Amino acid sequence: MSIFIGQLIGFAVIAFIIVKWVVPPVRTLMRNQQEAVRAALAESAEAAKK
Amino acid sequence: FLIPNGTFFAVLIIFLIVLGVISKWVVPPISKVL
Amino acid sequence: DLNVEIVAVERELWSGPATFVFTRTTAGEIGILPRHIPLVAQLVDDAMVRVEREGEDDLRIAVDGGFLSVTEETVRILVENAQFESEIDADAAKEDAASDDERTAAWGRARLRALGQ
Amino acid sequence: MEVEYVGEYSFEPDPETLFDALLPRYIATRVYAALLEAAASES
Amino acid sequence: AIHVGHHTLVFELFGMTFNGDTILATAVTAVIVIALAFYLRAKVTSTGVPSGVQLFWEALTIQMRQQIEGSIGMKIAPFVLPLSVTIFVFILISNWLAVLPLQYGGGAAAELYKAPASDINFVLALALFVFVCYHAAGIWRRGIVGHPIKVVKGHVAFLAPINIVEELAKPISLALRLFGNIFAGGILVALIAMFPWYIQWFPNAVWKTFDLFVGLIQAFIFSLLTILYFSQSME
Amino acid sequence: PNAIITAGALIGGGLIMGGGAIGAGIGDGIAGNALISGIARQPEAQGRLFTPFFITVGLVEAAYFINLAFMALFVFATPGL
Amino acid sequence: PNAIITAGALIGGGLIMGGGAIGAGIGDGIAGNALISGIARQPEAQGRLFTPFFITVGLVEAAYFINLAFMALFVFATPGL
Amino acid sequence: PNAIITAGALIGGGLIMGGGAIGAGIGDGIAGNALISGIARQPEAQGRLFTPFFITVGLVEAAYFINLAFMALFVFATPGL
Amino acid sequence: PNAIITAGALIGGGLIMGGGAIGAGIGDGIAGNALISGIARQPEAQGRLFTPFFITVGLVEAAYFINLAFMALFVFATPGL
Amino acid sequence: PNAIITAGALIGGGLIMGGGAIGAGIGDGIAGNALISGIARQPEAQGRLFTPFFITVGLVEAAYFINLAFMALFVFATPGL
Amino acid sequence: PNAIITAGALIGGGLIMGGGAIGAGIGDGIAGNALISGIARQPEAQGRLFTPFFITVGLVEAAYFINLAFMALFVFATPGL
Amino acid sequence: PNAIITAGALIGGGLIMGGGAIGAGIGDGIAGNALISGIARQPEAQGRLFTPFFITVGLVEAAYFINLAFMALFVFATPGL
Amino acid sequence: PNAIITAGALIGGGLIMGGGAIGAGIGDGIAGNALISGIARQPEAQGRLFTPFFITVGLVEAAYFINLAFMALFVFATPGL
Amino acid sequence: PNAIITAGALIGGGLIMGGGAIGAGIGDGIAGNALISGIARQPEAQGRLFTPFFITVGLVEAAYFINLAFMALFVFATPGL
Ligand SMILES: O=c1c(NCc2ccccn2)c(-c2ccc(N3CCOCC3)cc2)c1=O
Repeated sequence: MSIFIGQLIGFAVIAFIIVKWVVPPVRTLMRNQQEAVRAALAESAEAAKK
Repeated sequence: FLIPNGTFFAVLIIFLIVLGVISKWVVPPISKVL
Repeated sequence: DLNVEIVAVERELWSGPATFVFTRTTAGEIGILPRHIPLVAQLVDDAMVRVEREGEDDLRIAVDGGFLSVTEETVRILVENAQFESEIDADAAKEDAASDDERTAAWGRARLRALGQ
Repeated sequence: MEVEYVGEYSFEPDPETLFDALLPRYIATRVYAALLEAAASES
Repeated sequence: AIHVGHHTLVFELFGMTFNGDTILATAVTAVIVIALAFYLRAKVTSTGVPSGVQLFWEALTIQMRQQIEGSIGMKIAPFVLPLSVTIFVFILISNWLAVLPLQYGGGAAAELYKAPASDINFVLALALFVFVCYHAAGIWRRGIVGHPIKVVKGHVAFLAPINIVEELAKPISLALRLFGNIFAGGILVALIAMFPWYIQWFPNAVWKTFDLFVGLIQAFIFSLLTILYFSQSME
Repeated sequence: PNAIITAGALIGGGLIMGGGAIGAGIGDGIAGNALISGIARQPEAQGRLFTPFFITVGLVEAAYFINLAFMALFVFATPGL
Repeated sequence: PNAIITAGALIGGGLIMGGGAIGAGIGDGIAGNALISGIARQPEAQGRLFTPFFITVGLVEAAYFINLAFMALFVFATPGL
Repeated sequence: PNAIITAGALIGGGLIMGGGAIGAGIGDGIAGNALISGIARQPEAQGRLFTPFFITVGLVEAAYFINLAFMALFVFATPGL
Repeated sequence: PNAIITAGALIGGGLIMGGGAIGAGIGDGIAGNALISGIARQPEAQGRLFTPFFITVGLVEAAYFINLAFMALFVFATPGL
Repeated sequence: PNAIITAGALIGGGLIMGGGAIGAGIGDGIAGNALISGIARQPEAQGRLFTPFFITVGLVEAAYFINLAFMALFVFATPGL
Repeated sequence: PNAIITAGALIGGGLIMGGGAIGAGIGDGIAGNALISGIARQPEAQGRLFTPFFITVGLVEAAYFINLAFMALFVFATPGL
Repeated sequence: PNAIITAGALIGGGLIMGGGAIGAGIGDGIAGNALISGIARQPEAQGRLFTPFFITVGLVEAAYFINLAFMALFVFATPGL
Repeated sequence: PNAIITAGALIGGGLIMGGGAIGAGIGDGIAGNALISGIARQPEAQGRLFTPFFITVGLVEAAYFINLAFMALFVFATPGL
Repeated sequence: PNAIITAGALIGGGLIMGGGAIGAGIGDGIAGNALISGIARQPEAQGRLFTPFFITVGLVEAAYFINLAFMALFVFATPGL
């Protein structure tokens, strides 16, 4: 059990680290990527309107 | 530890299966969305 | 921030503010941000310059045998003949890129490398 | 050209090659300035 | 004390011995990869905003295509794209799955899921499949007669003995680089298991992050060296 | 017998960490030389130079910690003992 | 007799890893120095330099990890035991 | 038995501090080379160069001091007695 | 008798592999430094620099392989055993 | 027993100071190479460069002298023994 | 007596090959660094550069191969056996 | 017992001098590389370049000579004898 | 007696010859780097860089060959017995 | 007793010579790198650069030759016999 508890606490620490410092950037980079996809997807549509 | 055994095949087949699923339903689709 | 002064031997072409400037000097590709150490570098024969500034789209310049001087405040590009992307005749660039004359071919290649070609 | 020592930076790849490439350019610029000066004087 | 090997679920069939734990870990990572692939298929769209898995797949495919086109265009090697990508995820998911809190005390430390790359069989399977595949590609492009000739010749003819050996080195290293990186880790996290929990928790966090970093780096290096081998064997 | 094996394991772990320390220190110094030179040439590049730096460090430090592992294997879990 | 061979194998594997770690650390530091310098000189190099860089690392790590493999043979499967 | 173990532990610790000193000295010299060069080209860059410096030195010295701690292990708390 | 010879062979093979790894890792890192710098200066150089590079790498790793071969002649086979 | 422990301590201290000497000499040489290159570049900068140069030399010599103190501990106050 | 001499010869040959491989790998990497840098800076000098390169490598490899010659003599002839 | 202690002291002093010689030679070469480069770049600055040079040398050589001093202590005093 | 002396002589000769190999290989590589770079920058200097080069190599080889001689004096002849 | 001291002295002298040779070769290569680079840059600088060069070599080789004398002391007229 002691080994399990120790490795679980380590996993929790690394999970917190990634969620507080690695998740935010990946999240927002993806956010911007998708937002730009959106913008361009649209463009096409509107230029077809023009 | 460094001597291979039957697992060499057992892994390989599985990898090939993955190499199939990706090569058919992932790779071309993503290329096409591209 | 940086203020990019693209000045030709005949006239000054551009003097607006910029955040980043990229160009192919004879020692390789170089990118300059604010407060870059003073530097003097000869641009390659077909060198193109790309300027990134607040808000406006990236500005691509075809430069003929220019020189780049990073200074404490200004990155000055001294050019013999400089052309913005908006002033490029793409077909003329394509035709000139195959010219026998080395200098004319280099200038055509610079115009293309600006044209996005 | 005569070097004038008036009294009291990086270079790529070296200052000697830049000097060699620039002296012809400087002479071209000075000839251009002379021609422009001559045109203004002619007018 | 630490043990090397000692695979669990080991069985025998068709006259061959199989490491049950390694096969199970490989199957788990394979089914996770297949689940990702099928979720993309179920939720892939070009006319709408992409899904998270769609963004991941697009990014990985774009990267692999960028490496391929910069060395050997897909007009010559279009098949190495579906390969280089899978080799990545198959390895990546294989390594990052070892970051889950699946380690416990037997009193010897044990793990429910141990990284497949820590087994020589997994790395050898991947590396020898890559070896055979790009050698077949080289044979196809240069011919069965010309491919060995250009392999021995290499870039410098008189360095022929240093060429052939390197060609035999490519697979081994390609495997041993992956195995040694992960097998070693399997020992470190076991050694950390000798600490008491209140001292054990911090070293596992530090190493686990390295394991994430190094597993990502090793997947990338393995796939990129595969692409480079294809670029070399396909002229 | 265990005394000889323990002495050999201690010497082996000492060699392991000597090599790991040499590699880690010299690699970190070499990477820091590039980092310092780039930040001197390009003061605004610091933020962008940490990613190439911490990746490089992340490699060499890994090679260090792997050694730190196999020392602990030699010293605390001496194989063949 | 086995104790002497075990101590010798431990010392040999320690030498293997000392050399492997020295090589890995120093070569990775040098490659990262090149990467950091190139990215400082031309920022967009970020994109194109990770291909040659991770090749160099791939070459630097190989000699390391192969040694590590031959360490496991020395330590856990001593050839001459 | 204890004498051989202690001699082996002392040799191991000497190897560890020796490698650690090699790594620390060479890495610190390499980093200070960049520091001195950058401050020579840019006299005012000192302020911005001591942060990347002490970072890299912070890594290199770390590799040193870790070894130091473990060497104390080897010599004072020598495992395997 | 054969125990001493086997231990000496293991130590010798460890020395061989440690030296080979140092040489290979450091030489490959040095060559990759030039490769990365050249690609950073000229992205098109990506194409032409792998021929000089992979010649170097191969010559650098020759010494690693020959050494490796003789290590296989030391631990598996053993002169004088 | 002591004679074995004393010989081990002497070998350990020899490694201690050998590594200290290698690190100190090479790091100081690199720092001085930077200082001399900076002063040739800008001969009026001799006064400015002594501060970074002396900081680097202080770090390198701190490593060297801590190692020389640990050799003294090994030889004159051999741990254990 | 022959066992001790054979173990010493094996260790000596291992040292010889380790040093030879260190020198060969590092020197070949250094020479190939110049080759790659020159070919990147002046593409047309490739053939012009392989002459001074293979000369220098030829020197470096010579140092290696002499050492290999001796290693065989150490392990197969073993003077003083 | 002194035989063992004397042999260990001889090995330790040999290590001390080997490390001191490596450090001295490499550091002196590195410093002289800067001296030659500066005197080539600035022929008239020799006087201003030799002072930093002999300082740098005065450091590395010190590390050498200090080691040499302790070698004598190992070789002639043999503190643990 | 002759067995121990011969084993020690073999180990010492291996150290001599391996160190000479490291020095020769690395020095030759470093000198060849300058040779190749100068020839890259100056086609004509090909003729004139062979004089500074072979002098440097002459030094680098000299230290090597001297070691070789002493290595023979260690192994073929035995100063002790 | 004499055999053990003789073997230790041979090993120590071999370490001395290996270190001296590494230092000499690498330092001479580093100094000749600057010499060749300067003479390539400026061909007329030859006569000017032989004074900074032979000084550096004079230092470098000095460290080498000292190691010879002490080696002889270790090898011929071994202290502590
Ligand atoms: O990884 C890769 C690796 N070598 C790592 C390694 C393995 C064993 C020992 C030491 N290092 C290579 C590699 C590939 C080709 C090559 N050349 C081809 C052209 O002609 C000369 C030889 C040279 C190297 C990897 O790709």
